[PDB]
Amino acid sequence: AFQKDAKSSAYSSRFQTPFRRRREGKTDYYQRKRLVTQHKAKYNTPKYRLVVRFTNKDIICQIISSTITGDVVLAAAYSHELPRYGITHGLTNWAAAYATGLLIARRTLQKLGLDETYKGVEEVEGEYELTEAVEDGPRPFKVFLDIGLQRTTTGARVFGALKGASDGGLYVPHSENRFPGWDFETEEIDPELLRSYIFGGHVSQYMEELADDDEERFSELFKGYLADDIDADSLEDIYTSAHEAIRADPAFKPTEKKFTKEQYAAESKKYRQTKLSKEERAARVAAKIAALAGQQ
Amino acid sequence: QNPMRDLKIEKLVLNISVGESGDRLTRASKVLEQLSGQTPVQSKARYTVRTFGIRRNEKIAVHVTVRGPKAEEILERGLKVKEYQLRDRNFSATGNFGFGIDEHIDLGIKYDPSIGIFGMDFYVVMNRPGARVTRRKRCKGTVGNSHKTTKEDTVSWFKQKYDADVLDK
Amino acid sequence: GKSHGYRSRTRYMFQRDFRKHGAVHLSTYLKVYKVGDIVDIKANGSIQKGMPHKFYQGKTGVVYNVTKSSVGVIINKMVGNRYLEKRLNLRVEHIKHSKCRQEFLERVKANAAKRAEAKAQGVAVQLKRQPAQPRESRIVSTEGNVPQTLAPVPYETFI
Amino acid sequence: DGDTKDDVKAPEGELGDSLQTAFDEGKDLMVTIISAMGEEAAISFKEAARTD
Amino acid sequence: AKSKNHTAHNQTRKAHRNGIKKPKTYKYPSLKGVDPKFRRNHKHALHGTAKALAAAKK
RNA sequence: GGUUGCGGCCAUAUCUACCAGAAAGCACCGUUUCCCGUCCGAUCAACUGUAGUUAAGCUGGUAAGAGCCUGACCGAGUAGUGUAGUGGGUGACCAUACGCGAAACUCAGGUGCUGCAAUCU
RNA sequence: GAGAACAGAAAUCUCCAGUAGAACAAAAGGGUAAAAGCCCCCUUGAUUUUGAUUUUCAGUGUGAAUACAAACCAUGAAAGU
RNA sequence: AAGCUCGUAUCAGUUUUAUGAGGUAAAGCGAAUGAUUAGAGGUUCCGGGGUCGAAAUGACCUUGACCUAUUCUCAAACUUUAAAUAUGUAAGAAGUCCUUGUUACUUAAUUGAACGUGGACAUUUGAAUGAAGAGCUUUUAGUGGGCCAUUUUUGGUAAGC
RNA sequence: GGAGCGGUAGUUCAGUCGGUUAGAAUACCUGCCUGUCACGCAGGGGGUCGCGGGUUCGAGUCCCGUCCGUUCCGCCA
Repeated sequence: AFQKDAKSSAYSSRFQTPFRRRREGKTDYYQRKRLVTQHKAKYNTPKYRLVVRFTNKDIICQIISSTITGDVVLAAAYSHELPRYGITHGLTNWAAAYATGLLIARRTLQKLGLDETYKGVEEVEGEYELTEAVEDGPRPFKVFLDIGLQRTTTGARVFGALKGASDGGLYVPHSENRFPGWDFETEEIDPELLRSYIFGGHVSQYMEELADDDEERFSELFKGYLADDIDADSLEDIYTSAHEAIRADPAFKPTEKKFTKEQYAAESKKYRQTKLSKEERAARVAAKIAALAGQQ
Repeated sequence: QNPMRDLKIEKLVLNISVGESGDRLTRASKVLEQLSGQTPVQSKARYTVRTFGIRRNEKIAVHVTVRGPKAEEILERGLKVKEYQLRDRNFSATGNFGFGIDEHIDLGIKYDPSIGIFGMDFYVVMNRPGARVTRRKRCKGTVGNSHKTTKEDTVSWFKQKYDADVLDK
Repeated sequence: GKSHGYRSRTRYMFQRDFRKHGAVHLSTYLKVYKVGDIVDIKANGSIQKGMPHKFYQGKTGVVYNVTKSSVGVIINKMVGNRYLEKRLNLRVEHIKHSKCRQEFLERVKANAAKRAEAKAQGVAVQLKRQPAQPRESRIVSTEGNVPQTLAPVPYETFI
Repeated sequence: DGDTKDDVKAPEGELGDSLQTAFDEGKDLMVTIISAMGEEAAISFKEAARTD
Repeated sequence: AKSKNHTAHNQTRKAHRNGIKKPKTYKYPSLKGVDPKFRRNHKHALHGTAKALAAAKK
């Protein structure tokens, strides 16, 4: 709208631009530095970070360790791959996040070999307990929670993702207070509420609450569930047998794709336009002087 | 060429500048409270003046940010004191507007003589859905020129519902 | 009176340099320092903790000790008659690697290869860097490119 | 801030006598004193004109 | 008594008479002000690795 | 090749004013019982991918645009400067030999590249 | 910059622009933008034992500072600090 | 001055090749910071003094700040840019690689880590030139009022200041 | 040729160096008294705290410069 305030020649010339990953607004550098910087006496020994991000209708979770060329992934795990584990609808919720975390844990440590040892907890009773130390035998694999920008509050699915991670074998150090059902008024964890949360108990209770409150909103939501024959008291058991679907075979089988990269290139390049040349530009300028200036 | 590019009220800020601290301000705070349904906030004087009478950081005025269907209610009944007649100014060049009124009594409120009389400032602020862009934490952005709230467009939107009179020079 | 603080006469030394303000970029921190490696010391005003003294700006020396977020560097300061060997404790942000040393190491790497090649040839190398030898006897070519004769140019006002 | 400390002996001062005289007439008596080396006695009388 | 206050004159010419003798370093440098932890570890390492060569190689 | 998450370098990437975007992707967008947090479900929280878009965002293109960059026998061997002279000059300073060597200006050329993992007619 | 009763050069509010033209206890210079700035939350690391180091230097002191250890704490979800 | 330990060491008031740091001379200000000469065009409802009008978010002149594009000029305590001269460090045996031992440190991991036995690679052993030896300790004298010259330069009108 | 000091209603001065306030005396003004003026009685106003800039929630007092006036030194030859 405005060109009276005027981003002038002078102002532009002496403008410093941030970093691209900050100019998008996607990477907190102040945090990132503090996170990734290794204790220099360890040398090349890398620091691994459990990246967890939540888009609208996906969860991304990836262990990354850095290198000055660019930050290299150890392994990745997504929520939209949960279909072949047996969870389809309602897939970016707290329980789903937990599941994703679990998958990433069991995956990375599977591919690193140890898995057999350091199975962690496999009760999932919602108790605050970390990956222990096996006396006589290798240390457990360590990795730190990278949130990025997603704000920290008690109850967030960020923390579900951590819970899933830690329980599934990977050492992520953490305090309890930001898991759901932490009593703020006195240092008293309730594991049973947390327990309920882990298997989508909040969601199931919500479904129960739309029995006689309203049943058009109920139809608006949960449409897929109605289609697939899913209901309240089945829900807690859906995540339960699906956890063992991870703990037998978590091995990452990628999609069949169909077509190859060249085909995709062929598709894409049709729509996006190329640049130009100098000659073409000069011609256009000539046209513009004919039409506007010379006036036919 | 108008599917998502719709228009609506984002929020409405009801405000009362009270020339001193303490009693009057507290009474105003009660006033806004029961009108809106939300409990208000109390702003501080940014610097010393003396000619007004106020000084540095004195807790001077009060306001409340109202949103949703609930703001529309108050806009209606309040807009009826000016009687569906605004001005050619009042609408800013950013596609927002406002109208000041006096006597809070003539918009639902009962007098109740311990309270008193206080004039109000309505400043309504507009948007097109998509203005999550600026206010969000992650992946902040600037809103493009074609999707901005202009003055003229806002005036049109106002005319179209409410049967509202723009009027004046 | 006279003044000699820890940052005496350092207006333009620790200036942050034009349009490169702030946000300590992250290559810096992942550059891995081994004991007994040569390092240059460009101080960095955008970090205050673990700073060098003004004297050591631009000065170069060997790393001796490592720690959590810093490195012990030794330098030969000149004082009175002699060289005295110091022991600094610079934070990693003020340091970069010696490019020259890296270059040297690469040269050494090539040297071994050259020696190996020579061996499969049957000895005789000549591996040292000789300077610019006084360039050889050659023949030029006129053919088309004739001596384009010049002259001196006369004095002219144009002012 | 606090109303404690009647002390301060009342003034020896002849100027403190006009204060002694003008008290019954009243009107916000604002009277400075000085603590210099722990010695404190009334120095000047002053009164605001309003404050209501 | 306005005497000459300071100069650095004819100082370099003193300096170069004996002449900027360099530190004269040794292999096995002095581990003084090297990380305590590291020093401790190295100690034990040396104690061990001596034993290996001493007991075995005979 | 596009697109996402994570990046390295940090504007050849930023800004101004416009126009294009199929697939998926994000993206906006629906809702507040629970965890959660606000003067306010705007923000952040959670719940739905269901109710709707490509209008914005993001990407790409355009402009004898700003800016930025890159080079040029472009200015210009210009200033300026290390070395020497019982060199010139009343001096200020200047020329000479051995060397070293800029900035503005002018012209032309460019307007992100690229690594890790995933996914897309 | 554009707007909102009393409201005016200025009192409160709201949007737009805004590379820093502010604010950082105090001189001046640096440094700082999801910040070292402002608002909130919880706190004593302004703690204990003794070295090593840099500065001014005679390479003594004093002061000031830096990197560490060994404790015991702080806060944070954590990386850390 | 006394020597001592060795006997071509590792060094050199130096260049070369390489790579660092610097913020001065220059330059720059139609680039920030300030300092400043001139008009042009805009601007005001958001400054006054007039003429046209009972008044007007008035018809029009005079200035006054502002804004835009241009202009002449500048800076020890201004700067995008940026020399020359001086300056740091490397030019390998205390090296490089191959195998593998050490540990109370560190690693998810006999991964790293520093230190190693063993094996290779030497007469261009890894730029120039020079080395009336190289290194090393003792002790003690006098000294601690300076001055002139080239160029750089501060006060000062200037001075054999 | 330097050092220190002063700065306010129309006048003499406090206030002021302590920063979120300008007081006394006289003069001036009004009414009253009085044949009329003085004296008195009862009320009232009047000072951008010399000027300009800066620091400051706030400057009249805090810092710097002109500006106009008062002081101190001018010794040994």
